[PDB]
Amino acid sequence: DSTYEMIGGLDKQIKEIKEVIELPVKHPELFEALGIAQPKGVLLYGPPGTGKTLLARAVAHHTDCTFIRVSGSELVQKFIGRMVRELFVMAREHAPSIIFMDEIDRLEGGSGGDSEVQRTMLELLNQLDGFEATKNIKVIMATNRIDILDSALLRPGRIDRKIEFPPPNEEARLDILKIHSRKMNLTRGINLRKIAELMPGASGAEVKGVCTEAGMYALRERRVHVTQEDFEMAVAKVMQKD
Amino acid sequence: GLDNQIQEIKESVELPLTHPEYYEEMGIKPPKGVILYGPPGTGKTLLAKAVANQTSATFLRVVGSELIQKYLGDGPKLVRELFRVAEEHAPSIVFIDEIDGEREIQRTMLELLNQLDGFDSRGDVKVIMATNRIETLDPALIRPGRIDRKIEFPLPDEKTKKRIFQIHTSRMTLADDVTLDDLIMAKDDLSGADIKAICTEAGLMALRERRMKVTNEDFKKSKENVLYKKQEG
Amino acid sequence: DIQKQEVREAVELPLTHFELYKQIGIDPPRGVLMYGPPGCGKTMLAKAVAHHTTAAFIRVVGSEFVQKYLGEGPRMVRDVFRLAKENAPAIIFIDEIDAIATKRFDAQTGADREVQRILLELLNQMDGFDQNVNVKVIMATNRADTLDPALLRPGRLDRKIEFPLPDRRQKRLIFSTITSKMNLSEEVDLEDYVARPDKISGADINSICQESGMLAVRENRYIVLAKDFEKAYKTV
Repeated sequence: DSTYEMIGGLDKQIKEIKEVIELPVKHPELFEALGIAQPKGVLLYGPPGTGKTLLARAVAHHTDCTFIRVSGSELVQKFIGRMVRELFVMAREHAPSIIFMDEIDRLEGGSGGDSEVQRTMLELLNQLDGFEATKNIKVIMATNRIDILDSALLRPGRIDRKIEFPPPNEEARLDILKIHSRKMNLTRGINLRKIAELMPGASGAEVKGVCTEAGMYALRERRVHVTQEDFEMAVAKVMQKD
Repeated sequence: GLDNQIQEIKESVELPLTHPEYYEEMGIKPPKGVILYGPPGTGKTLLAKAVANQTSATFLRVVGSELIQKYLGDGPKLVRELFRVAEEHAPSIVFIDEIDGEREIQRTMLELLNQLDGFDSRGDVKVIMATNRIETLDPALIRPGRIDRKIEFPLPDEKTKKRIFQIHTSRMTLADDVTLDDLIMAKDDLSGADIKAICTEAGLMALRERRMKVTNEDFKKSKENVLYKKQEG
Repeated sequence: DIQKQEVREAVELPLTHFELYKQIGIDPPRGVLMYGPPGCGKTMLAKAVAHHTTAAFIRVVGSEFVQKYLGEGPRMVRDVFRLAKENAPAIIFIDEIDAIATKRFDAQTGADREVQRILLELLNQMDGFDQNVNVKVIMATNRADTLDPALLRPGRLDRKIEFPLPDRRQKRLIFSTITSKMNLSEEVDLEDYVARPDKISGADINSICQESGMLAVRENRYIVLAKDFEKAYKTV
């Protein structure tokens, strides 16, 4: 589900995005007094914020809409489907929907089939740019990895939305790390404040790096509860690759 | 400030298929069309000028010429398909927008040059060309398309943006301190989507305090984002 | 003294301590990936790990499920996975994944998208069964560029044992575990006989040694010597 109880730290950005996404949801009457239309979407460029998808699944979970991705990372690639019209038919039947690519986030064949997917979403943006079947059809890009150059280059911020997202709120390092500590078995004498604030410079992926790279020492010592010293070692275990 | 211009070109484009007593009996027959262009471009200015013909008619929209470079050099065959479907769909209006090895581009450009003129075709449909800048394209495309008259985009004459602002604000709620002369005079080379964009973000910014009425200080405060954004790059 | 301890505690410890991972709440990683176009392998480590423990094992040929069937795939992989998690703890060795991990735009070739939906389907089922599944799944490949980012994504393959430059200890190990079953002597030495196949990159070196056993099985010489090694290297 990944509701608001599993994502936090972007209060200003959800306060700014409720007018981009939540506008056709609960207050569509401002079309006369304001004169707004359906934009292309929104994207967040920079380091991985450990929850780049939990936000889309969160707003989509509160909008009470379906989540249909394009690349089909989890058994949703051929379930719907020239494999280009079935997505628009399911988008016509299911008017509330949020599209977010996660799997896309050799240069000869990988850019060949990946160039076929890019041409697919380009002609889909041409069909949706020319005509429109129903509302509440918006696409969201993902620029968090290094191999993402087409989405960052083709979206400079001229006819789309752009958000500077290197330093989200420092809660992408602190409070979503606390949330990632709520799921796993957490003790009561831990202080995530210092170990969460003392990881500067490297990247924003310190949450997933310290959790996943700390699971090898919680798997080595076989401790029933995760201690702060495990995360302290995980800081070095993720700073060695820098 | 372009009502006489839009009615002059409107009469220049509505004489075929309508009002025939001064079209074929007297012998006008301009079977070539016109060519348009806008310095701001964006397709919304030329779309707002040619949209007067889209009220009661059949329209065709082909934007950009990327479909030639993105694939192998198939040639003008797609233009021939548009020509045969324009012949089978004579009661329509042809409009092309965003008109932007080397030996093939020249031969398909000369073939498109002779095809656009229509040496073996009389007046059956009207063709209107559009691009970002007329200076970038080769001047050879003038004689086939533009043989009647051409028009350039005027200046902020304080009447066009005032009329468009009146249409967009025919039902909006604005305070008394919201003057118009500073707005229509301060702006320069802005399309309808720019004033509609600053009005949209102005009402959306005034909605942050449940204020159904937009003030002038919030309108200029919202305009600071567009004026600052256009000067950043 | 760290490779055998990391792989040791990453292979034999999670194999019979699932309840302890249920207590601590940490999923044990089991995906071991092999890569490197120069060194083929897929036999020394696959049969070494597949023979360190005397239990059941179910190997699969790279084209074991490519029968252009849409509904038979999940039944085959579900039956193999249920006999592997229910019959006995086995180490499944999936080979030739580059032919089943290729995307295609045209929907007319539904068999390729179908088999990549099978590979991605078991790739999702292994993700949903990370909570102490009773099966080990190792994987090997030679062309990772054609592979999809979902295979090399973390959480699936957390171990990547490469073969760029093995030291002498790995030569004594991977060559002792193969010379222990063959006839050795004081002249049998494969250090230069493995350094040369690194200059001239040759595949399936272990299979070439088996060919040397096929040339020494003629009952003309009991102990295999350098003549069949260098001969098996210059011929095949």
